[PDB]
Amino acid sequence: AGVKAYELRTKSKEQLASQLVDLKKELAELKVQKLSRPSLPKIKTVRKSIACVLTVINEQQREAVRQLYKGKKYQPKDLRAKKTRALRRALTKFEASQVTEKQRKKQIAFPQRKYAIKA
Amino acid sequence: GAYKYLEELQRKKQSDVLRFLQRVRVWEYRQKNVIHRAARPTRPDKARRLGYKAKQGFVIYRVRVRRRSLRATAEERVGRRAANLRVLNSYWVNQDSTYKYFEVILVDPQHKAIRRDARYNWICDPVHKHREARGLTATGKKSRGINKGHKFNNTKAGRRKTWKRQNTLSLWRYRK
Amino acid sequence: PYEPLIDWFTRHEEVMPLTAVPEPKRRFVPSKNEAKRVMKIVRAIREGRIIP
Amino acid sequence: VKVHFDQAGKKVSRRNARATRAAKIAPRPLDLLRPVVRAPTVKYNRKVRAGRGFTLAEVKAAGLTAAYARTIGIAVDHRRQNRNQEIFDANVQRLKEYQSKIIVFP
Amino acid sequence: PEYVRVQRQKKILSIRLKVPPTIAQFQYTLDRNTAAETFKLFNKYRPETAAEKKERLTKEAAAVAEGKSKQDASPKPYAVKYGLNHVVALIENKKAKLVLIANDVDPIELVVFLPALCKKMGVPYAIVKGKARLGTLVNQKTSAVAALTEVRAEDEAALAKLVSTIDANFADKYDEVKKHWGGGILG
Amino acid sequence: TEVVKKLEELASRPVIRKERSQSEREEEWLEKLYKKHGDDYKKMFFDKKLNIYQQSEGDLKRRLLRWKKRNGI
RNA sequence: GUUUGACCUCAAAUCAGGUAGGAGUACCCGCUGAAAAGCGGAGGAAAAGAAACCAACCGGGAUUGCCUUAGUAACGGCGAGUGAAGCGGCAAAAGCUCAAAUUUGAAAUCUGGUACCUUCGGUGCCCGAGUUGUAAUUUGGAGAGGG
Repeated sequence: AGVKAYELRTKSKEQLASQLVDLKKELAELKVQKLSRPSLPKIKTVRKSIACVLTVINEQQREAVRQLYKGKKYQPKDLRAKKTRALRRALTKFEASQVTEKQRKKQIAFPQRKYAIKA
Repeated sequence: GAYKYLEELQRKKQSDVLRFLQRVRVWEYRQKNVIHRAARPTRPDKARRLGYKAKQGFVIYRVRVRRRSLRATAEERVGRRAANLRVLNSYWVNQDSTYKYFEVILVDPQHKAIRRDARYNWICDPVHKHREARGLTATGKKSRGINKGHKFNNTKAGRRKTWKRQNTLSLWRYRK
Repeated sequence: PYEPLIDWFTRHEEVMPLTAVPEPKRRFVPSKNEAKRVMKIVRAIREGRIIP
Repeated sequence: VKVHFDQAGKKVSRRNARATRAAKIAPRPLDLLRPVVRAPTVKYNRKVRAGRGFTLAEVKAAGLTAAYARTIGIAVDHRRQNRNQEIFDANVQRLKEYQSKIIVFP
Repeated sequence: PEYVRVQRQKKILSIRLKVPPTIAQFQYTLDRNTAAETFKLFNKYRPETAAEKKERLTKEAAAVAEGKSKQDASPKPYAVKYGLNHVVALIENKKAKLVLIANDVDPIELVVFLPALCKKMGVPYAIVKGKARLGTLVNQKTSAVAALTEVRAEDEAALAKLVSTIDANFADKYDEVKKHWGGGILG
Repeated sequence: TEVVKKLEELASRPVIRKERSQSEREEEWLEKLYKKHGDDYKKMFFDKKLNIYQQSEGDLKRRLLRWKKRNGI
């Protein structure tokens, strides 16, 4: 008796916004019904429906923003990774794997060899 | 190269030309703030042997201190002011009866030249936060007195450390 | 006080340099590092990353 | 006040280290090839000992370079000086025996 | 403002006080026509820009890319020399035929040995006015030094008479007053 | 001993190695020198054209012998 | 030329991109300090660390930690008591980078923007930074030029 998520993935944004308007009107009616009602199960369903509608709308907006910012060598901070303090900072892998050219020539000239003793 | 000329000329401080430049520059810096940004090292050879490179990510501050040490406090001032920067090192340039002047090299770990270029990328490590606050600089290690030699004994902080050696007792599972 | 500067050391002129540093090979021949940059551009054009 | 309750435990952990390091170093020994070196201090001058590293000149007398010898797992000390003949010769024989028993993968 | 106040108060406190004679050799500098002909000389020997360099590189690289390996021939590049350690490096061989020295450097002590050094090495130095004018002839912002060693045969006779001109105009005129303590007169 | 023998075979196993060849421009340069002077080295050492890097007396020999073993006997 | 322009300095930007703060704080490192408290700064460890060392020997060989040295040396109204270190045995082991003479036959170096691409980045182009020196090579154990 409730909405599905995947059904809302197919819809256009105006269909989702009109569905939202419908659910808010349904909520406004169910409040008038619920001020007479001791227990109405339908309002608990429709608030979850409003939540899922907002989920699908926000998700489509965010993925549209990601697609328009896809090519650039930048991003809005909220769209970036969250990870923590200082995993933002202080190194990338490339900035840690980076080595001078002299030690590069040294490792080319004398790498750490593989040997087996007592043979 | 010309750096040997600058060093040997730098060793003769009370010579007439150097005291002339010193006497002009102390008044000139007296016009400015306590702490400010210098465009370039006035003693470039000393900055080289302390580790300066002329590229982006190297900031030179000039700092004024009243007559801990004076040099380490001078490093602590610009460490407090430019927190994003990491303090490389510092050196004396000039002094007055009222103030001594120091010239401090700080390095930004945010600039991609510093984040690459593996001679200097070690300073991007968060263990190098505020080396002057822990006395991890050159003047900090001198005032801590950390070298090798019988002249170097238990001094102040290490004294509490060896007080710690007298304060704690060690027991094994089988008593010896 | 003040007095004019004595030029005792300038007035003798060195007929020779200080250092007996041997002359390098690369000062006489066309520059190698130039040519390495040339071959870099050649490899980029062979891959078509640089248009003539 | 401190009691080494972990004396049993840490050894286990240490052998775990001696296991785990060995896992990465699977053919090679955990330790390098150290010199046999006679001790100072007349109380101990009859005692021979494990030393830190050999020297440049000794490794050259073995017939290889120290920069390569560090890749072979031979500990090298530059700041030591070889001053006794028999120490030098015995450590050269040690280097030769170590060279005899290794097989190196390309 | 403060910075206008200081930059006007600067050069007052200098001239008010006795400058040492190893300074004020500067601003005893080259006159108008001789500096003009010196610039006419050095603009004949401009170094190659990065754009012109990369352009010639692309030309010869497209040549080898066709291959069309045209020949292996180029005499040498001749240009001015402008790196300060490189300028000092060209002395103590000696290789510097002419050196221009800027009067204004804010770390003056970078420069102060160079007149005495070219004096003892016998190099025909001349103190030029303004390191920006040095940087213009060498595609830098400033240069503060300008050494010149290699000259074509078309220009070599002009070089020698310019050297004699400078040694007449600089070494004869200002040599004794170089020894004297400049400034000291109040403002 | 057995697995020692297996690793001794593996380290004793020669890897499939490649001979370090020559580059086409410089072997063509050597080919120009081979036809200009022939085989003699004192003439080609004091050659200005096509020896502008002024190669060492014997480096010339080494590169020509490598080129001959590669091509042209 | 009363013009125009190089610089250099200093401002301004609702310009672009970044970063500092606070909490906690067992362990660590600095500063201050009584009869500890406090302050400042970090990390999973921190610090220290590759001898201007220790020795006096048939010499040893970065640092760290454990056992011993040892309650010894030494200090102390030589009173209260205070209180090491070399060596040895072990755990663990690892070494490296600058700054000095020119690449001068070509600043060869890098940030940033943009266009693409296989995106902890790559390539191209263009601004810049930089000779008041960014690259390669060389840190005494030498090393460099050549042959």
